[PDB]
Amino acid sequence: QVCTGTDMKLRLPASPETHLDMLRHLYQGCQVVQGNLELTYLPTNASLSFLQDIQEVQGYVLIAHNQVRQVPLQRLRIVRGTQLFEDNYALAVLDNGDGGLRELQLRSLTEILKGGVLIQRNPQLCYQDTILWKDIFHKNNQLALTLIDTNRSRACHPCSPMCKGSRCWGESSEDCQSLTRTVCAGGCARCKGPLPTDCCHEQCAAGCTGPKHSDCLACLHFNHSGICELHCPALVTYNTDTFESMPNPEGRYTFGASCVTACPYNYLSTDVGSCTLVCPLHNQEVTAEDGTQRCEKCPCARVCYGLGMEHLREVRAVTSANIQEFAGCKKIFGSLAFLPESFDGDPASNTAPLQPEQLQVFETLEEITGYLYISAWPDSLPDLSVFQNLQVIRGRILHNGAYSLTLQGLGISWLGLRSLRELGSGLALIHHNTHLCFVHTVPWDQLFRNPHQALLHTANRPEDECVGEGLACHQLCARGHCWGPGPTQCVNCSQFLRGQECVE
Repeated sequence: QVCTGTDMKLRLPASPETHLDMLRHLYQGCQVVQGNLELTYLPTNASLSFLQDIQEVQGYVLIAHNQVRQVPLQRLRIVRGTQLFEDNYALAVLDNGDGGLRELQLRSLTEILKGGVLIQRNPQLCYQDTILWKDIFHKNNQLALTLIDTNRSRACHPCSPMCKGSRCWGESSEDCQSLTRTVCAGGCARCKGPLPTDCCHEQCAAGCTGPKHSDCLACLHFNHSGICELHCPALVTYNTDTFESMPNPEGRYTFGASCVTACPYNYLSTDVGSCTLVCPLHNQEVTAEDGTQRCEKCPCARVCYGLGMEHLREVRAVTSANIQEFAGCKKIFGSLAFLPESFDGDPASNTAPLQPEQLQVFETLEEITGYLYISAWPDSLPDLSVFQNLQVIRGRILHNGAYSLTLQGLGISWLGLRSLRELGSGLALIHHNTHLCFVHTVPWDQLFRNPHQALLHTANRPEDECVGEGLACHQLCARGHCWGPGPTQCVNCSQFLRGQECVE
């Protein structure tokens, strides 16, 4: 399956302790990173058991402020450069340990289409200077600012003697870094290794079992039913006998680097045969009965854009200046978040403080194509009643690249977000909110749309205390499982459907 990666920059940690639960759950079973990736501020001993699962990166990779000794993202293969880190880097590492990372082991991560590498002093991390970044940068990627900081606090074990060119992401032979550019003999765009024999079909992306397009492991172009072409077999082709158009029985959509007859949830099928997360200019959304979402050429509707999009690419949190961009639409094509700075605004610009009464603007927000992140929230609100109708979070863009929903350090006593059973991509994070219950009372078992979610909880109210209060779900509820107190907070109404109403 597919999920986004993280996006921290200078953002508030949501919860080092709960980041652990989050990362395991998000990555588990995820082969593809949507957008970017950034792992920061994790606990020294976090059990990040699923990070290795993901095979692809679309945006930048940051590791910073991270006390974790190991962050095992070993399968990541290519970086498509969809967004750049602080608009310039494909990868970055910063202050990753006061604890701290020893090695990254990103053995498969061989390609950067856009972006440089920004590394600062890493007290525990080594082997970042044993990477042939020159090779990693794509043949046509000249946006390759490279800064390798070898300022460390420890002795470094030599790079395994078993690595070609002693190129590695750690001291073990399991950490050897593959070379896919400087060995592209014959002038091929990308290769698996030295000589034309080991060039990849030009549709491939630094990973193939050979020169044929049926044999690509990763693609620049797209794997239609596993086979790479510049573009997918045209959705509509034509008959050269008359040269008139006709539907192509083999027509497919460029789903990320893959190509399909129908796109898995949250992907947008264009009429040029592509499957994006983001609509190209003048491409309107339509949703198919099979879950394929579309971005077909316009004669265009008005679209409200959230954080991470267009002129809002600069902001990862909502401020007062963003009110008119994020309001008036039932869905936001992008993300929204409530950070201490969202509430503080910008004292330097003499702005007004956020008024809690304006958070009711999301009452009709059925869908977020991005994220909902709250780290700052009025304590006058015991729950998220303003988001109860938020049935869908697509997660094309996630806060901190992970959160479909963040509730950290809040005054809310329950979640109460009755309709959010459709999580296209991402995780909720519950942290430092010792007033919160129902974390383990919602029948999460039946509320997931993909395998990227599981039970998460740190520094929230202990269930033992919620139990001490005599808390339980109302008898109207099947299984007794709910999101808040009372019969309306249950995932269903188990009794009689009589015409217009559910009654006991």
